Amino acid sequence: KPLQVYTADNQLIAEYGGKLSIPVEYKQIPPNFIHAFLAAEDSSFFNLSKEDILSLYVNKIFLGKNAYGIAAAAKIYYNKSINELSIAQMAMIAGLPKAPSKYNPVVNPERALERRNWILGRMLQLGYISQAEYQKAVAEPINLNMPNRDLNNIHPYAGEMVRSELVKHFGEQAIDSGYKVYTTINAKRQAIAEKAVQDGLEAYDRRHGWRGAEAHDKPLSEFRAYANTYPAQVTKVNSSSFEALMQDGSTVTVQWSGMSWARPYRNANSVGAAPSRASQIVKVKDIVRLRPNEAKTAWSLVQVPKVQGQLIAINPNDGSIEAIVGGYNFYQSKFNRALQGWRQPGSTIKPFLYALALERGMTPYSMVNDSPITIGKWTPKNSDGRYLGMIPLRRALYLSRNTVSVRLLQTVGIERTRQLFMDFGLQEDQIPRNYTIALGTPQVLPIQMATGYATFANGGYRVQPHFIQRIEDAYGKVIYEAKPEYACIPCINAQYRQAQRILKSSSAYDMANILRDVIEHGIGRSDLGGKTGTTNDAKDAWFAGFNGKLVTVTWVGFDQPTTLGRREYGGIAALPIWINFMGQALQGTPAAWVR
Amino acid sequence: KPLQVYTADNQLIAEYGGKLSIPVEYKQIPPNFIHAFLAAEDSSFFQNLSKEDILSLYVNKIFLGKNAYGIAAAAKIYYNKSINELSIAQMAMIAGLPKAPSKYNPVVNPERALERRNWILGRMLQLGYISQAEYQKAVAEPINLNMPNRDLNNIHPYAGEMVRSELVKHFGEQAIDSGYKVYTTINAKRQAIAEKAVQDGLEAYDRRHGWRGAEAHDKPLSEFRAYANTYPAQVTKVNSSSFEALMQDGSTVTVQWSGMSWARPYRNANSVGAAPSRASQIVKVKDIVRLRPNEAKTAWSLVQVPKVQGQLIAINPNDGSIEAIVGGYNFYQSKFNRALQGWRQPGSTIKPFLYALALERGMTPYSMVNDSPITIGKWTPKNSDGRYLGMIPLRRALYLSRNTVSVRLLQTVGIERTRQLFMDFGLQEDQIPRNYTIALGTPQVLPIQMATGYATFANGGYRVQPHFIQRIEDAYGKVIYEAKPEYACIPCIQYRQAQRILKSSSAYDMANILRDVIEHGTIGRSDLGGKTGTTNDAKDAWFAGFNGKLVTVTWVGFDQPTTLGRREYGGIAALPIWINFMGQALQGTPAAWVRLEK
Ligand SMILES: *C(=O)[C@H]([C@@H](C)O)[C@H]1CC(SCCNC=N)=C(C(=O)O)N1
Ligand SMILES: *C(=O)[C@H]([C@@H](C)O)[C@H]1CC(SCCNC=N)=C(C(=O)O)N1
Repeated sequence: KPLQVYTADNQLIAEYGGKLSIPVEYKQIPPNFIHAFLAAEDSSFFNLSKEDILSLYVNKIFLGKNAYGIAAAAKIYYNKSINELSIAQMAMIAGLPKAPSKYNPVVNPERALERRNWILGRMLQLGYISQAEYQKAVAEPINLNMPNRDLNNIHPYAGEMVRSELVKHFGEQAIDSGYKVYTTINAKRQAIAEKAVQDGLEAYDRRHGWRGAEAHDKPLSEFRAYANTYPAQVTKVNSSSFEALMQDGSTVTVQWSGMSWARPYRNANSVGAAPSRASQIVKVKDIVRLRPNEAKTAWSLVQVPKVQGQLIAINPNDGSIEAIVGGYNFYQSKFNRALQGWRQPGSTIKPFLYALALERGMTPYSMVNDSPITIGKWTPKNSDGRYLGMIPLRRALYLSRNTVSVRLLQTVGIERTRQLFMDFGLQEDQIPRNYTIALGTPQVLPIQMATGYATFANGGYRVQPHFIQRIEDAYGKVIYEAKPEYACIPCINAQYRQAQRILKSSSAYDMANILRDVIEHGIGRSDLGGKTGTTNDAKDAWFAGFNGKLVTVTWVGFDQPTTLGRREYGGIAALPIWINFMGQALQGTPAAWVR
Repeated sequence: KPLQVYTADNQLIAEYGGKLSIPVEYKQIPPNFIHAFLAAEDSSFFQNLSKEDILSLYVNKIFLGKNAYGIAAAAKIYYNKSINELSIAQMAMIAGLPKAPSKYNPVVNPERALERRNWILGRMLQLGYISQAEYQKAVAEPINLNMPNRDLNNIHPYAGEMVRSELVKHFGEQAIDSGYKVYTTINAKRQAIAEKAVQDGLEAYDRRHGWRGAEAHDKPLSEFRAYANTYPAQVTKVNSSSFEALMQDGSTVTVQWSGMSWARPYRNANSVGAAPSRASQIVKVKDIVRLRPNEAKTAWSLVQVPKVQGQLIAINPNDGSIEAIVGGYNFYQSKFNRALQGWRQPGSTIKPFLYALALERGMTPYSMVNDSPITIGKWTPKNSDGRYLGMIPLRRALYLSRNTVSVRLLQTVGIERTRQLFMDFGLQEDQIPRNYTIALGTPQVLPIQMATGYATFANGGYRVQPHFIQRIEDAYGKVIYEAKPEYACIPCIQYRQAQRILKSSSAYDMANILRDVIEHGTIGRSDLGGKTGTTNDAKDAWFAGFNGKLVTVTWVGFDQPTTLGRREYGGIAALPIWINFMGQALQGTPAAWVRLEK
């Protein structure tokens, strides 16, 4: 009866176990277990009387860690049936009822063993166990063999998105429901996004160079495989090749072509010279990451990036989350950068403020002033330190001119913009009450940016991102069906709630065409528009783009902001991920621009 | 549907409420409450449209802390309200709980609870769910907890608590949530008698030992509880012959000289000071005192909550049914149950067991025994009075509690046979040493075990098990447990035969020795047997006694082993409680004595 997660293509991707109860008939209980409970307590005034009353609770008793009853405890703690438990394990379970958190083997192992051994000592005294049984049982370690009750190995960020969001809003009882959650996640598009982010971050990583082995003279057993990287121990180093021991005991050779890319990393802005020998890259006893080819006939030295990234893709008509990638790989941590990654948008915020200039009567052709500006003490300068004078609004956006954005902010007013940013999705207490908000200094989430860019793809409507299509109970009854706010109700036909208009149709179409011009003046599609973003000191690289059927926002940055390096702008780091995802997601679909 | 506790006459004495859920129709929900849940988190991705639709699925299930599952259970548990009676602030408070019911709990962390609630109220304002007028009112509003008590145990507190604590001790908190109906062996008439006998008995000792001063001085009056017909008061004015005191209801009373003239100061366990002549000698302003009213009211008197403790345990000798149980002076003073958990030395109350084993080996109440000095290795046991009686009958040695005779009998019987019998009534091997001191009543015992022991004399040599549950009924009235005890005599009541641990003649001869000790060595009844006990330096006062239908054990002493005083003995401290109880418990019952069989 777990919480089951499906993709929009009816594939089960995840299963989340809640409170567990596995009832057993009383005659199925090994004698030593009942004895371990009979000996858990000093005295009973209900010794054969406790036996009759134990029979009424043996299946309901809270045994910590979502375990209700003896069988669920055997399963949760040891992955064993009640038959498989040892004297020591039976006494460990028998000691938990009194205080399952104070006596828990997971949180208090010391306190737990004190309790277990005493019960064993009291089992010995009662004649329940032999002296030999007691001697082994007391000497036995914790032996916890806790199975994973969170099956999430297909599209990890999609599965976790469901679990984590349910738990945040409805608490842990949300899992205990046994519901089937049918998401808006497209499994093909999700598989594409996962591969694209992985490739994008590795491309960035390799050009920034080899940072050395992740560990030296440490046990290989202590490392784990992920993102098609396999831990290995270097055993032999040759002039052009090295030998490594895999986690299965097999010895592999990595030839020159497999490691030659390994120029040493110096900093974000510097790599050393191409390596002239294998000895400059690896040491014997080093823990490296290898990747095989499809045939497994050749191996290469690979590297997990230190840089991070994310992708979020939504339908601009209804806000359906089609694909979501929260980091390089889910094994690293459960942290989802699309939903929780607060970062500065920089220039990706500019189309929002320029669309507000269009609301006021300006056209993409209207002349704007790119001349020096000073407000109070602050002198907003341009990233190139140049001033272009009278230029068209569209050129000013394309070139991301800070003085123009600052001047546009005064002409349109701060509150009017803050309100629009709030309309676009953005958080009220995250949007400052100053002029820096024309530069993309407020913190945003990639999902908010996707939501805001949808206003351009949909004709000026505010959509709300959503991941649930429908929910069923365990019996098959549909208990929830998504009723999103639609930008275009007749577009579903190719139904009920109409989304609110946040921009004039003409402002949205004008902005969409500027972004299309911005994309075409750098794949084989004429229905895409997009905007790059780079924060100060290249701490962030963004790409926010779309067609009329899909909005995609990509981001690249370090979790602890450090520069990505000069040369690492939006169009260089984030855009290739977007291009790779968009090109494959929109492959063999007609042109879909704005209505 | 709570855990229900019943007396043997099918009357409800306790209700223990566990996990609570009061489901509601979604239309019955105030919109402001739904809005509070919408303002609880910054971002919803299921402007909070879809969360409102999904909320309905979880609204009656969400764990809200303190056994509350769903909104209505939370409104009841925290505020003793229905959802439609909650203020905007209280709605914001509950909506703050789902994320971390223990990190935001108003009981556990009131500052984190307040911070979270105000954030939610702030968001309700920003989102336009509440007007600034509503917001300003709501943030200034305090926590205002009004938590009802869901553990109802105000009739026979030690009886109700026995069930709750014992079910939790063996089965954990799931035992309370079961909703089972526990039909106990407790006799309500007798339980009521037991409570008063212990209270009267302890107040009698306490008084003889003098006024030890107010329980507190310059401490908040709201931190004290009324119990055992004693009400905490704050002394506000001290006159020459009287004193004024502030009661918890907010009223002020006057206690005249009559109600405080008794207050002789406690000097030590053996000394009481000079009778007071003025109020200042007894009380000071800001003192926290205990007062007692009357049958109606009119007059209040200065009373004293005893430092000394006691207990009473009454069991049926045929099947071990627990009829009456008092764990201390008052359960509201101490939750601790001394009958079940109070390990103490029995002293002379263990002697009848040893003397019964000597009768088992062929001696009679008349066999001559030597009360004379003895040395067992490096140990010389002495008689408490430092007197030696020479050659005397066994029964005189038992009545007078001759340690030297006890030691000689232990040599005749053997330590092992003695230890085996001690164990036959719940005594742990670990709790009984393999030495000659066991004859002097040195092992630590529980009153419940001594009661079980004395039932061997009352029943004719059989081993019975103390039991407090007759049957268990599920929430839907089905009998899910029926007690199957071991009966000493089956025709006497209907299946299990109890194991004989003592020869019929030994049990019967001991019973008559105990009857003699009670009729000539100290109630209008002749079917009674019993033995007093007084440990060294009077650290314990005991009285174990019976008739053929009821075995009662009473104990008096300080929880921290301290002398009851030179002059205090079992016969003076524990025996009067036993008397008061037995006389009243056995009223209108025909004579009931022990049966002999060859
Ligand atoms: C927007 O992202 C910023 C803006 C906040 O200053 C500018 C900077 C760049 S990159 C050009 C760097 N200057 C070279 N001398 C962009 C961009 O779109 O990435 N816009
Ligand atoms: C039993 O409790 C003890 C025995 C084990 O020593 C004796 C002592 C007394 S009191 C007699 C006065 N002694 C001091 N001079 C009793 C008793 O039961 O009261 N039995």
